[PDB]
Amino acid sequence: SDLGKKLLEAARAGQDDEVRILLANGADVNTADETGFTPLHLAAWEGHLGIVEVLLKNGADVNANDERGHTPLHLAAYTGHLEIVEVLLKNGAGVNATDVIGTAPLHLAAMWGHLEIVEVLLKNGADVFAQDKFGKTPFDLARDNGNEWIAKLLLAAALLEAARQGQRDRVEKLMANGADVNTADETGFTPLHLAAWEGHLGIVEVLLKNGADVNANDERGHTPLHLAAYTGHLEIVEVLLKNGAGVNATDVIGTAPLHLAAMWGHLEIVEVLLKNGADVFAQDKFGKTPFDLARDNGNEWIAKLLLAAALLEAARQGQRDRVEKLMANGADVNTADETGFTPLHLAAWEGHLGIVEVLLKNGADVNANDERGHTPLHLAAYTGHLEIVEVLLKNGAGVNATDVIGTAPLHLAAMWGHLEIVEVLLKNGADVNAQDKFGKTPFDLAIDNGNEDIAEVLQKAA
Repeated sequence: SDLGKKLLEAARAGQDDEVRILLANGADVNTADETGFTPLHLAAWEGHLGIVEVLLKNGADVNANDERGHTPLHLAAYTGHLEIVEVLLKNGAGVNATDVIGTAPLHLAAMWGHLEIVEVLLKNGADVFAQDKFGKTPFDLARDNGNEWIAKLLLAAALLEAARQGQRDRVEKLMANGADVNTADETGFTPLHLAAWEGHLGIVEVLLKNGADVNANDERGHTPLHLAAYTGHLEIVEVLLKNGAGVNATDVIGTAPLHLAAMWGHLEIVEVLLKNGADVFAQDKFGKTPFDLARDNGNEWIAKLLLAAALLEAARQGQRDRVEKLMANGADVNTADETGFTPLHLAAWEGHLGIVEVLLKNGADVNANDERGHTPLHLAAYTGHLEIVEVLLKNGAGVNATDVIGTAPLHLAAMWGHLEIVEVLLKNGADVNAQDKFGKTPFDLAIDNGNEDIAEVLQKAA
């Protein structure tokens, strides 16, 4: 067609008026020459933006193919016409269309070093892994042609996507070629963020061996450990912790990994976070603790566990207010750690008289035994806390309780030179003749430790 021929050349020559006159005269907007080039092809190749937009407004096929599989987007990517690339994509151009050789627009922008075009193509979903007929990726071409900044950009985008998808072999080869293991997307997520979010234990391990920053923050302050505590990946939480992950990292909302674990019902992850130093008392902007979030979400099994851990620590530490506030929240007064120590055990050992009274006032077991038979009175007699010894005895403490070795409170008081406690125990019915499993009486122990005055008292009482 002569009209079509006139239109093709009018578009190739940048004659904006001629194009409009010819379209008004019925010229086929999608005419093709001997090799399949349409007016939109030629306008994109020659960089005539106005015509590109006119042809599209008149029904030009944005993805028209020449005989070799080139689209208008291929040609704009080749010639470096950023604005035409942007307009073509707006109108539905195939960002990943491949020619007969498997070449995509991203290959061409990387091959010829069009940085801004590479960035726009990636933003529009360009496939960084696309290989042409010869197995070349856009990165390979960038490197082959010495476009080193674009090559690193392609490595970064690839590593972020490979990490998210769990493609170990890809991740390894990307870092072998110099991929930045600590790159980030627009949100601030690093490859480690994405592997932990998606639950790829193998990738997390490989990333960390290659120097991944375990405490990378995103825009909102989220750490990889935050994400693993959110998603519930126990082993990943463990691996992150072993590699220096911060147990109490905080985000803009004030939430720590323990907040996330407790909110999303990850009991095992709460236990691991506690065992690794998680702060049960931390608070977020809304003014809530990990315990508060667990109770609201119906996880009493987690709420109680947080109360248990907090009570033992606060009882040991001597923090009376926390104890009283934890009792008001329903903390188990008789909870025990792995050794069997209750809050009362730990308050007596440390000499925290006030706390002893509170715990007893709230139903604490005055004769609770640890795994070895030590009662709270045993520990008070050991450390020499006269007031605590008297409070315990007043509350029904067993003055002659024997541990697994047959040791009684009087043995310990005599062995460690607490005369005033000896007299108190004797006054409360302590058995001066009790022998431990080695045949030792309190008298005998006082002698072995050079406590003359106590030995004299114990002898007369016999």
